[PDB]
Amino acid sequence: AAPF
Amino acid sequence: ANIVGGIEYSINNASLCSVGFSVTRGATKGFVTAGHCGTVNATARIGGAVVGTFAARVFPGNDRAWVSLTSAQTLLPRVANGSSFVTVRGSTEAAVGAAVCRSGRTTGYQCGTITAKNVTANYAEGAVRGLTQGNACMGRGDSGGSWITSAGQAQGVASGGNVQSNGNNCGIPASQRSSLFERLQPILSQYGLSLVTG
Repeated sequence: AAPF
Repeated sequence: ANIVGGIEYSINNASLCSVGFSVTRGATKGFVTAGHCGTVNATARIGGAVVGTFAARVFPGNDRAWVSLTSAQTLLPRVANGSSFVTVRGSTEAAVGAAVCRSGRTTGYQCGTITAKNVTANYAEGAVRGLTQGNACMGRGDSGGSWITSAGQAQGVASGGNVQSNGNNCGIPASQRSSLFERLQPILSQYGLSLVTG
């Protein structure tokens, strides 16, 4: 997961 | 500028994010968004015009913020859905299994269902706990945008997800998408905000  | 959930705003003439929801704090107008979108006092712009600054934020840990706007902005109880709008009627939190949609400047309005709550995202800056997971797709630039039910119940603001090389998770099957949002309830109580509804 990454910000968006 | 007319403040509607889902539209683009830039921060310090650099990053882009999406508006979550129109809110007030006493006589002050604002919108809630994602904490990773800006730091306190960063300048928010909509269509090249300054509309406000980040009043507070929490990121990482949580992923939330509110921008206080100048008096000239027009708060609207709506979320963009292409050319039409979804009216904000409240913030009843939906349950796992409920259908939900989200709106943002990158992928537009996408719907799916809530698949899990209290999820932890391990971002490079640190963990973000208590997120709810849906399988509507989303892309880079969608962060902070609105998550709402077709019935108008505001759920949260976009945080992040598992992106592919194209910048979104729309090219992968719903079954494998992880799109996360920060719940709205705790942001309203934390900042003493009230949702604008219609």
